[PDB]
Amino acid sequence: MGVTKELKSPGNGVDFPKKGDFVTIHYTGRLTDGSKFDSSVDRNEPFQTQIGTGRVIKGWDEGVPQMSLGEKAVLTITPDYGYGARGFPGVIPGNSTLIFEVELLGINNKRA
Amino acid sequence: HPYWLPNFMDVFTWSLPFVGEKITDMLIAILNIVSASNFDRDEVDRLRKRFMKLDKDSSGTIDRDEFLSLPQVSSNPLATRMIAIFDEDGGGDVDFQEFVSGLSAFSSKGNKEEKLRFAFKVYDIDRDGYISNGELFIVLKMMVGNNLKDVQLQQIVDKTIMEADKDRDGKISFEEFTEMVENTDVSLSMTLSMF
Ligand SMILES: C=CC[C@@H]1/C=C(\C)C[C@H](C)C[C@H](OC)[C@H]2O[C@@](O)(C(=O)C(=O)N3CCCC[C@H]3C(=O)O[C@H](/C(C)=C/[C@@H]3CC[C@@H](O)[C@H](OC)C3)[C@H](C)[C@@H](O)CC1=O)[C@H](C)C[C@@H]2OC
Ligand SMILES: [Ca+2]
Ligand SMILES: [Ca+2]
Ligand SMILES: [Ca+2]
Ligand SMILES: [Ca+2]
Repeated sequence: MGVTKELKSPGNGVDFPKKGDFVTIHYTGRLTDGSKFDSSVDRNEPFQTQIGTGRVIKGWDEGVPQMSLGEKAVLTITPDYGYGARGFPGVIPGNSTLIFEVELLGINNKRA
Repeated sequence: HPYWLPNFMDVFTWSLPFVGEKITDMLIAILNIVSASNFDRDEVDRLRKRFMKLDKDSSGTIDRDEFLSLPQVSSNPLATRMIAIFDEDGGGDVDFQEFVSGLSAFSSKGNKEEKLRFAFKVYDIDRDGYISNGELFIVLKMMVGNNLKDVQLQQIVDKTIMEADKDRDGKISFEEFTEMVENTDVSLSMTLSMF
């Protein structure tokens, strides 16, 4: 519903993030017209966060734990699981669906 | 390889939503002159009871250890900044006048100017009224950790200062800061959401 995940290339199928785990991710974010608004790949700097604890938008907290270590997927996130009516200033309009290409590179100390 | 924020945005627009989120997260944890504050006399009295529970040693002041006693505060990347800002006289601890004054800025009854001032104080570590290059780097680094390289943070700090520093002294005054952020929703970031 709020986030849909499309698997593009599989991970190891056995290791999945649990609530409270720290994940390492390479991502590219796009609006629905396909335009890129941000990418950790382009700055050669993976993104790390604790997952499942509200430190990122709800679409990530709910979508990322579905991925197995090493998976590449696309998360499609509705505004209720993203930045809502406000959007994110300078970057994301209000009422925006978001498309993230996500590669799960690490779960705690485990690396893909 | 040059780095810029999405849409070449400035670091204040970029960081203020997270600043407001993290501080209001801590205020929620804590909540669960005085006569000129944004609180009626009744609400002030409720805060007196909240203050008393936090002061574990009955000093009339809350120190750093009593703030960090909350799990929601100790895990928070802006805990040190919030504590320093609440300590208005700079004496190491927050009395009740400082407790109420700090919370009053985040009221839905507060004005844009005092929320701009609180936001500015997040970055102005040494309280001299100017955000220096190093202060802006340090405070952004506190929030981003290893999610940007130091050289990437240096490029966007330097570009934002070049854009905001109207009189070209290498620092950002309060007036330069408020002009930089005049078309973003700073009040919203710096408000604890009302039921
Ligand atoms: C001092 C800097 C601030 C600090 C910035 C960093 C650590 C650098 C880090 C790479 C973020 C990027 O910086 C280039 C940039 O990434 C985006 O482009 C993006 O692809 C995105 O959507 N991401 C990032 C990757 C995880 C999912 C999502 C996110 O959850 O991001 C989170 C986010 C914005 C949550 C908001 C916060 C405000 C609430 O009100 C709102 O509530 C609904 C939810 C980020 C991680 C915050 O937790 C942390 C920060 O903000 C945003 C479009 C804007 C964001 O810049 C801010
Ligand atoms: Ca005390
Ligand atoms: Ca004090
Ligand atoms: Ca200063
Ligand atoms: Ca200046």
